Amino acid sequence: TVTYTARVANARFGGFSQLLLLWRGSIYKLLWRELLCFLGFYMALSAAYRFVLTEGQKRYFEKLVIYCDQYASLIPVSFVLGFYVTLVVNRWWSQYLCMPLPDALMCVVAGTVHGRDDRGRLYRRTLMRYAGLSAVLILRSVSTAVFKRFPTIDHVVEAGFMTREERKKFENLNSSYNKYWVPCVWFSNLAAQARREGRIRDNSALKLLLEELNVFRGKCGMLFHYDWISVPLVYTQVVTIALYSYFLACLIGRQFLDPAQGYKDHDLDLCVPIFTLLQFFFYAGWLKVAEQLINPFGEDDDDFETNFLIDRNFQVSMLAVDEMYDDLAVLEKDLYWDAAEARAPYTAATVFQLRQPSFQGSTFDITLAKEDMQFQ
Amino acid sequence: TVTYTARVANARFGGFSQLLLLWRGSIYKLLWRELLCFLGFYMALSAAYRFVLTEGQKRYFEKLVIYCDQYASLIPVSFVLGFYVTLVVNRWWSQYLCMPLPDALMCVVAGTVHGRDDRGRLYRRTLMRYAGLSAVLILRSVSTAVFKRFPTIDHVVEAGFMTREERKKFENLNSSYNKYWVPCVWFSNLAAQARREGRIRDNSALKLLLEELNVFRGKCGMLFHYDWISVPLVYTQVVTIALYSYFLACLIGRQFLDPAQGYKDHDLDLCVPIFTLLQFFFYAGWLKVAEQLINPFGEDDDDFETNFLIDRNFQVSMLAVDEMYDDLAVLEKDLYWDAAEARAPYTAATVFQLRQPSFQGSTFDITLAKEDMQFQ
Amino acid sequence: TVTYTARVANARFGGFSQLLLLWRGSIYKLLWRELLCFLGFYMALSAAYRFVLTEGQKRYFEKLVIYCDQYASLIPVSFVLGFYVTLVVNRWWSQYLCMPLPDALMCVVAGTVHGRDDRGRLYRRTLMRYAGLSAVLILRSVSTAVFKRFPTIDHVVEAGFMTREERKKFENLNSSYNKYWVPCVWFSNLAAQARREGRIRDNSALKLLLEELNVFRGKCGMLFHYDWISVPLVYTQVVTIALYSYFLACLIGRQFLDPAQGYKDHDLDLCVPIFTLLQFFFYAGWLKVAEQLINPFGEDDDDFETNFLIDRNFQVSMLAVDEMYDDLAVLEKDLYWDAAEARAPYTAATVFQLRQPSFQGSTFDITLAKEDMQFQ
Amino acid sequence: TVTYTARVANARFGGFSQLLLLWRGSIYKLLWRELLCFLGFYMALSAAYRFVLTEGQKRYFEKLVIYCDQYASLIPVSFVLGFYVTLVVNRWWSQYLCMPLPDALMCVVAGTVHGRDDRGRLYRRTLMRYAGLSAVLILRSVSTAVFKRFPTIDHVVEAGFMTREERKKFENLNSSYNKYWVPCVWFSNLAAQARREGRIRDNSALKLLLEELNVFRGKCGMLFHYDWISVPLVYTQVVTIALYSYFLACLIGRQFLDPAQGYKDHDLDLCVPIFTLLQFFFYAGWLKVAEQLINPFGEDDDDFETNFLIDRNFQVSMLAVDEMYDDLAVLEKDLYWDAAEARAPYTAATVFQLRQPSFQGSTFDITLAKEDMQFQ
Amino acid sequence: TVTYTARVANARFGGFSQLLLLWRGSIYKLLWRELLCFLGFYMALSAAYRFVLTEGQKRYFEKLVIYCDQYASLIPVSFVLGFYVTLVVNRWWSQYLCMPLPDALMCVVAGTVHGRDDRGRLYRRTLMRYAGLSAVLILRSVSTAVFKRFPTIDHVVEAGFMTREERKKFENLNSSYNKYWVPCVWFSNLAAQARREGRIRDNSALKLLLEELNVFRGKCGMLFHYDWISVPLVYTQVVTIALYSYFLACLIGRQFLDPAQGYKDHDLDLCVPIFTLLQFFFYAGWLKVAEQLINPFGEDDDDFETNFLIDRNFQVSMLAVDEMYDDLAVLEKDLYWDAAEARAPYTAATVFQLRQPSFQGSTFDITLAKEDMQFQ
Ligand SMILES: [Ca+2]
Ligand SMILES: [Ca+2]
Ligand SMILES: [Ca+2]
Ligand SMILES: [Ca+2]
Ligand SMILES: [Ca+2]
Ligand SMILES: [Cl-]
Repeated sequence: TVTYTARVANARFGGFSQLLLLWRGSIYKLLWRELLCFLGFYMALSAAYRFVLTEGQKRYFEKLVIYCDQYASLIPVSFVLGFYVTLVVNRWWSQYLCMPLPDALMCVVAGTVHGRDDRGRLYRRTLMRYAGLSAVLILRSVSTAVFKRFPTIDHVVEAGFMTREERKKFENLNSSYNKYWVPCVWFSNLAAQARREGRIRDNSALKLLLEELNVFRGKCGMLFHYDWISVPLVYTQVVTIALYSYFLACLIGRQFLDPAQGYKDHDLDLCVPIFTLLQFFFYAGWLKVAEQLINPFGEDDDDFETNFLIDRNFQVSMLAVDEMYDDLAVLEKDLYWDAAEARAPYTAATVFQLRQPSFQGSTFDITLAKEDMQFQ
Repeated sequence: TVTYTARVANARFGGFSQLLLLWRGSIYKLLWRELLCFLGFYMALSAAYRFVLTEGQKRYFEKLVIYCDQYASLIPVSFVLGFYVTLVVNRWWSQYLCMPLPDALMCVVAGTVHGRDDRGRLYRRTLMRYAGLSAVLILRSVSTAVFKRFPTIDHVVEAGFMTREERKKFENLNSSYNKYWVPCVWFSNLAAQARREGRIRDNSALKLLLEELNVFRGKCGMLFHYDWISVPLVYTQVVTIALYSYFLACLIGRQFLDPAQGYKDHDLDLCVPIFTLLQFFFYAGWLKVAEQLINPFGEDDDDFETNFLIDRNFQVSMLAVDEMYDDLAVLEKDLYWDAAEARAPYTAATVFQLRQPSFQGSTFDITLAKEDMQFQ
Repeated sequence: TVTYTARVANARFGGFSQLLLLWRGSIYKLLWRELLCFLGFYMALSAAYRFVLTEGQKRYFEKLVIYCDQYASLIPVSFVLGFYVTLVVNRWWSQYLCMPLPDALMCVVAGTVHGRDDRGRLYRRTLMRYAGLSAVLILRSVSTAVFKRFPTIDHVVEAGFMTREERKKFENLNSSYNKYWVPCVWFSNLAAQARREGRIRDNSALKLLLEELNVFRGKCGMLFHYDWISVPLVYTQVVTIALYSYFLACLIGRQFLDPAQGYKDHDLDLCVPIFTLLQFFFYAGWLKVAEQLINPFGEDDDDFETNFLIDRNFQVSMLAVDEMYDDLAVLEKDLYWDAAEARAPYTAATVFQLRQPSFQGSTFDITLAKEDMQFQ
Repeated sequence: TVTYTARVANARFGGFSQLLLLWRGSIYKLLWRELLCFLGFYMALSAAYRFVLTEGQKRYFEKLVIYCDQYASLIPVSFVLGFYVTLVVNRWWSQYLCMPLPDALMCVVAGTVHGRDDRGRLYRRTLMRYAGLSAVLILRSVSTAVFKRFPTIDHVVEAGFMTREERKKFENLNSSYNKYWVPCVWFSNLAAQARREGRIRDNSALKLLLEELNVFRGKCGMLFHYDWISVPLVYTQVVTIALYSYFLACLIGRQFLDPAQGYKDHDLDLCVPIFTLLQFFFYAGWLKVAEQLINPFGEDDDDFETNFLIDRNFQVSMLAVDEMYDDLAVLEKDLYWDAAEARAPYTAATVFQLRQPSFQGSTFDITLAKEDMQFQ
Repeated sequence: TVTYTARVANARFGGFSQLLLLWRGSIYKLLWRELLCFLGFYMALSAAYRFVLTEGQKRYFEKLVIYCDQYASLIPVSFVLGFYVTLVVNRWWSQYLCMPLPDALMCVVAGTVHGRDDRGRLYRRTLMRYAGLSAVLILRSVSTAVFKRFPTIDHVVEAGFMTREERKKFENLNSSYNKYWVPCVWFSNLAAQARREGRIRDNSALKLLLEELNVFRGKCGMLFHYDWISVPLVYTQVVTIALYSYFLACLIGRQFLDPAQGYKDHDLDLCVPIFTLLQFFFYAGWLKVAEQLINPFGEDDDDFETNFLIDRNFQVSMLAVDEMYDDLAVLEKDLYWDAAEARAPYTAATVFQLRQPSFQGSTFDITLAKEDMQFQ
């Protein structure tokens, strides 16, 4: 992920122009090789036309250039790219939202699975660890980075997400399908056991735990589905073919022809097709948006930071359910206890935000007449 | 389903160009017959114009070609295709999401329907089997592959999704409408019975079971609705007519005319309409995206793998509610028990992912001045 | 509804071409009158130009044709049609999803409202009948077909959805607004009564019943809202005017002019504006998609089959809550009881679906090196 | 709201053509002044060119007309209008769906807040009245019509939505922000009190009441947010500027030039720019769709009927929770009690809907071969 | 936020034209510098061409202008801008909806956490303060304005959102990740404690509290995700490059050439490229919509008013859970107690809204024939 939110907090004169000076996750980094290849083919054709071809071959080449320039229709490709890239971007965001996070579970577990003794700690930590383990199993199934970090289940065990006895149970299960769901079933069994023992004090709490468990498990499964059900291959091929057909038509039709021949619209030979190169950058980069996001769990600069998320989720969940369990500060009167109203101070840099009227609703400046306000 | 996610993990120089070398689920496999027919008509017209028609007929043919080329407007067809194909693709994904999965139910059942004895096993297995049976009944109603696998209810019985006594009850129900919902009602009755017997220990657990049951049943019904309510036929006909009208205009108007006649824009005769063929591939393949996805439960390469899903769902659900019931590893101290913090190791191939700053929020580099930070 | 899902299970060579041979719900059935009128006006103008007008009038007519052809801009109309028709299609699907179905309620009622005696049957049947009655009242308010079936409340009573005493209570309620909601309030009161009597055994079950009741009632109300809040009239008028303006410009500008006059682009007189007629079919049919779906509760071929749904919902709900109540087959060992794994057989026509690898995740072919897999 | 749903139940030959004869909520009513102004400017320029300007001034005017006609590019404006108007229409529907309705609350209250005595009536009526009062407070904050009906809180009190003692409490609260939420907090306190007194019989019922209360309150708050967070002003200004730039280019470039000058494409002087006027109607009306809907709580013909909804919601809620409380008809055998199946009659006008096959699923006509159906 | 809802309540003749006279949040304020730069470059080139270049240089310049004008294709940029800006606007609204509000929590807390004594007040106030504190921590992480108001945690403590003892606990937690979630875990622990002490009277109430807590926490986390996962940088760069390429092509190709040279379409030299400047305003302002909204938590005029929301949320939550706790007006007969029906009065300005028929449904004017209404 290349976060540039801070850079675009305000719409400034430099604005998005500043972003053109970024390299990581940039269009340049993703497209310079393709741009070099396109320019190489264009210049090879231009050099042949300028130095190799005979006069008759040169006339035929000019004829072909004129014919080919007619098929560089950018409107169709613009359409198909817009629709396809929009689909891919929306799917990219949906996939990010399907990342399984433990926060809801950790809040519930800290609030419902009780006991300061070692057994209560074991319950809370084990529940959260099962959640993290399910997330790890699915992510290593769908994320190249996570797989490289956990290339075998042994690595998961050595990382401490799975115990040796748990690994015995995990392998002993006879299934040919991805077992990422197994720790969720373990979670359910352990929660039921905790309720039976009274560590969970009420049936509503167990219901809440199971509900949040199923939310988390469902997000895991959604990651599996997105990984399995690619964007339809035919659609990706169609868009790629459309773009490459336009680029072929441009590679031929944008050749600079000898101005002496006097062809209509071929009178200036810049020797470098500047605007065609800009158009190539535009359209190829538009498709590169899809190329990068179509699988957000790769190692692209803008692919999701899955390993960082694994680390953060584990650390925070453990903190919340173990160190923070039943560890409140003493209830004390807050600063605004005796104040009927309340408003925190403003700094010098922000007090200007005050004196802006507190919006009450769009209707409170109509200022009707007295005769209008009398009830029938 | 043709999964190529692994191939596009990273945006690479080859990128989507590599995908053009795939056959299964490809544009080529879906369109080569139509391309051959289009080329055959084009070449038949060209051969007539070149070898059969008289001089006067040839002049009239050239006139008609010039007239027809004016109506090859690709912008309208591009519009209609974009909107229609986008509708179809979104509906395709929605249908996939409506596939009924047992995972939520199996977690709840493993956590709430109790007893290691044979009766507890019977309860858990029967509940999950009713879920699977409902899924089978709807899928055989909507999926050609599943129907071919279960062409009659007798096949469902022999597969063990339905018992002989259950089949007697199923047929004895007098209804002219699809009975896919029947096992859901059986599920509800059985859950209520289990609660009455105390196999389900609390009313909240029964409520949770019924809630997840209705989620699953609703997904089944959504499959029925999608199967019944086709994309409006008039819309599909409109898009097909638009595309074929463009292709007619191209079949005539893209004919190569004798360059000797000196017609404007007809000076080069390539004898093969390369860019028109590419445009046909583009647009016809764009519509073929819809043709493949408009019913995702067929046998296309990119249609959903319904039978694999039936097998996986049954096997996993049975595992989770029977073999994994109350079969936890002993609660033991985890690797990070004594660690206030925690972070699993990184492999050599991934340690580079570390040393990337842990994002805290976009605001934490503003670096205000001392006088700005004082409260009013 | 014209269901053609079976026809498009696979993308075939004939593909959507076969659909062009369908009449029910077709573009032809919806547009042949408009096509005849358009052709009649075009041919009347052509006949006047060919046989009535004088030479000077003929020259002025040619001038006007040339001027008018300039304003046949299809891109604006294509835009407006795309956006408007897409809005209408999405709203069409949303309306279908707002159809009130009893399945969730019937599952809950069968599972929660108890007693094999006549009073338990009365409770279950009456609850489901109240649901069906609310659906009938709203549908007769919004569906022309349903209204024709139930033109007065007396018809509802004779159909048995409402009892005579219920009808007395219904009419005695003093309200000038649609009373479709009344049976939902009756449902709530009856459920509360059943809980008081212990026919509903727990408060969680009553809560679940009321939750599903409100889901159903909300769908009824959504039907009322969609019926009341039309697509904004100004938008429909705008799209209609845009389309008719294009068709006016075409009716004039596509007239075939005397080739002898030698006007640019007017050299061939086909006497039938084939491609203009195809364009009219395209664009007018695109709008006809909206014309049919803008109210899906009419009697169009592709309008929803509301009466069939009323019949099916009533019959199935009654079956589920009366005949199927507490009528399970004896719990028996399933076919896969002794099998650690499980997989139902495949038929000859489908065994080929096997031997396709069971997808495990996109990451499981990376095949890293030994030195890469060592933890830091 | 201008409801024309009945008019478009079926796609008819007249179809949307009939809608062009409507005035209320019409494009004509919203645009005739702008059309008159556009025509006035056009005709003033034409009259100057025809009767005031000298020959040299006339030549310069023709030059300027030719130059200006080049910038009447309708594709950009069509794009921006499509995207912007679509945003506004979707937001319009979302706002309508955020209208707070009491139906869910009234069902729950009738089912859960008990007692036929005056105190039970007081509880039920007061709860529903608090809901209605919150709706009134927010609507008078966001709806010009509602504000005109309730220009001061005194009007709310005299309308009986708020009592005098309640008004004392309401004003005594020290807050500078809109207090529409206050009756929701009152609702919560009153529900808790009713539970303490046992008028609400169980904790699940209180939970359900509070859940629906928060749904209702959230809809109120969503109305506040939509009122506060306008469509970004810059976007509205951009679209307006684009449209007016096109109309400027047309006002100049569509002037009819003297045909004697022999300018290309200026040979016919109709003296009335018919198709330009139609284009103005099209595009300006397209923007007028947004102008009307951008605030749906005004007094436009197609703005929401907020006061009618207030009246209906109050009357229906009071009916449901007071007159209909525990007022069921005696449970009696329904018409289909003894019938294993059930189907209500059809009228003469609708019996034709029967004999249409009952859809069972798209797979049930495949008709496989005997050898294909044998299990492996 | 620049609220102009009141201004566009009705579609008026002035309509959106009035909005063009606004400065705050306007296109002018966001774009005048860029417009000045564009005009400066254009005029510098024009002055060079008019006063510096030699005759031969002038001919070459005219050649280059003619060549460059060919690449000012506005359709591609219009496409990319439409799709990209639409994505950004939708994301903008989603982010606003992810703002964490306490209203649901405050209703629940006022209804479920009991006791008029100081301890009950402490419980209620502390719970709501934890919610507000979590919101403050995330907002200061994502909002430049809020960060400037709370540049250090010490400022949060002095504002009274966090207590000194709470701050000790907060810093003592060993985590390298944003701790905005910590007060949510505190909230959960405190709610569990209150239930143990009986301040919360039932387990359903605690479940409801935890559910709403997780809703609020999830909104906080969504703010973090939106802040972290920027709109993909490559996409923003692509759109910026497309726009700047068009503006380059215009800066060259829209130069006014000497009319004496007699170039086609270069005959009038206005010396100011009015319509090109309008097009620049259009397209650059369209992108400025994205530039402003891409981070809505900055200090743009149309960025969200985060500090106002913090103040309002804290003040209202405290009011609701402390001053309004168990402080109802005595239950009294409402104005419509004895009225079977009910309707509040209308004012003179609004009585016209009456006499509009109360909509009952679109079907109630069909007026069938007697023979049509008889049941079969
Ligand atoms: Ca990637
Ligand atoms: Ca298919
Ligand atoms: Ca219809
Ligand atoms: Ca309005
Ligand atoms: Ca901003
Ligand atoms: Cl619950």
